[PDB]
Amino acid sequence: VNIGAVLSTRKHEQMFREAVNQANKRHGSWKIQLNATSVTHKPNAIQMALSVCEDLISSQVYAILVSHPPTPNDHFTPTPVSYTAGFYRIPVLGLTTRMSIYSDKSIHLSFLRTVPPYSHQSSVWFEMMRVYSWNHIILLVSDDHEGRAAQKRLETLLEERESKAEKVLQFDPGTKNVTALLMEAKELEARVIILSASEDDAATVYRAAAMLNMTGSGYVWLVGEREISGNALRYAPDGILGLQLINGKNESAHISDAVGVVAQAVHELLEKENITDPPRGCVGNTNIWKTGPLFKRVLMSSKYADGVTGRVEFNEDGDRKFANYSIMNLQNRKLVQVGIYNGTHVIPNDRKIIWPGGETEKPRGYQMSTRLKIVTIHQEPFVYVKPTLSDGTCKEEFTVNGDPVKKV
Amino acid sequence: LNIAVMLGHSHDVTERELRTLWGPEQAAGLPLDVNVVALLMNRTDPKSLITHVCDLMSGARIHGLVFGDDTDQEAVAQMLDFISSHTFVPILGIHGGASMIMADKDPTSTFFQFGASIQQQATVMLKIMQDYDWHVFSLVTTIFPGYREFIS
Amino acid sequence: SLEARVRDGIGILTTAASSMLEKFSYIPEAKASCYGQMERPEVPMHTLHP
Repeated sequence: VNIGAVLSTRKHEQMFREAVNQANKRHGSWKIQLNATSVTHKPNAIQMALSVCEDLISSQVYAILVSHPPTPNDHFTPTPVSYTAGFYRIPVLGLTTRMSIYSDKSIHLSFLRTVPPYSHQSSVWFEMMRVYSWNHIILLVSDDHEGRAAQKRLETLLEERESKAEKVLQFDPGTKNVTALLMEAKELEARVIILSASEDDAATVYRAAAMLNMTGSGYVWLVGEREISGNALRYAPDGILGLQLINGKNESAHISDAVGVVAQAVHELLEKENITDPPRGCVGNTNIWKTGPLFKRVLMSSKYADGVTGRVEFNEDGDRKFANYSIMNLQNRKLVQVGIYNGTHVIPNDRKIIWPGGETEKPRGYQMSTRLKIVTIHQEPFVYVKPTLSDGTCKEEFTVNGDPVKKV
Repeated sequence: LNIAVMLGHSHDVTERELRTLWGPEQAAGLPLDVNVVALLMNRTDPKSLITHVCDLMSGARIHGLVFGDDTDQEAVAQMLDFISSHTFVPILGIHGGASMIMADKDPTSTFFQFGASIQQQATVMLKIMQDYDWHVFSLVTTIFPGYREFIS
Repeated sequence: SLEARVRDGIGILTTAASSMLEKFSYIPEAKASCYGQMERPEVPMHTLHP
């Protein structure tokens, strides 16, 4: 066992070595005890992939850790390592990658992460929906994989309640003018918006909706986690309800948890029937591992709660489950926490929120319109049709006793 | 132009000049002039694949390499797509490896396949069923990647 | 058979190239090499994908 990893900066390598040494000193598997291997995120894309082999497959590792560097690329870290290690069916363990393309275990084959990806915040949206008695939404969404996945997840969750959302309007990513859809979304009877898109699109939609008087009284917004980030916090309307992950952009706790889980799993695989060795060398061998799928199966089914992250329990497609979200709200452009989400249930705090506008109530999400549009058809004595008079009014006709006849 | 061709060395592992003998006179006029750089391949490794494609690019101003494999690893296609997402050259596979369609490719990549997706297979299935008066059934599925899309 | 597949692929590529030429012929060349230092995305237009 020569477990390696691909971290971001040199400082984390000493911490990784200390964590692996603590794991070896505490409890693990005998084998060759334990070791570590490091490599930095080179910003050359293709080159990085090659380097992986030349530093990790060349040493016959058993699992690869990948972490997100602070460079704003959103895919720079995980894709090359995931593909290269998926060729040989060796499993990897992503640290901080919340993108939802990886919870699609037919392209990445073997990929486990320790942070829930976005759509579970749509599950949290539904849970928060239940506790406040809201029943009508006009949720917006993007058009990439992220938005479609979130919308599909929310629809699947809502189907169990024998109900449905009102409108599912969507826009192309990175637009410049949106006011058409927002104008279309005004003349409805729902007052809950579940906008979920990227940061720049969020800023654009906020600026467009500020001119339509949609931020006033009785318009409960709901914005998940990415559209209250750096740029989107400039034009936000005071009264939104943004979520977050308590242990989010952190690496020490996640590194410790990943090392613990991997060591505990390795201390379980060696005590089995058939044991094989890693396919050392990138070139040459071109066959899958004889224990790869079994390694992933045993790693995925592993309950262990002894580290500072919370309870760890991988679900179905090895994504994540049972995480904690810390709801916040925006008052006078100052984020304030007003609750905690503990898993399948919400817990309000002893703090008063302020809805957009500034009233302290629970704005009803419904309206009544009372402007029904009626459609008829010219037929029989049921609905006559006669050409109008250019003066402006139809005519003035009578009946057997001269009673006036109503005309519209 | 120029368009390299690589083969899996399984079916037509002979007469590379015959593949190089495409369009002896012409096909329908041939407004452009192209030449193949047909290169026989071997066991496909990710580092080997990347090095081969990049070095072979650094030569004769290469274009939509028509890849074709002989084995069944289910991963090479993904790897292939990866290259086509960082080097703006079209890539379309023919046989075996680069023939099992992936669900959703990257939206800035030029990579095309020759197989049929799951939806077309389901359509052909339901066209068979409708043609023999079997309008009653009950599908069963396991936990295998992509069952949700098929059921939906 | 495989020969027909190779013929079809080569034909589809040359037809796409001919369409681009007949449209706005400025046919580009290879993107230097993929082994370089940095890549700056400045594609003048959609090359031949559409």
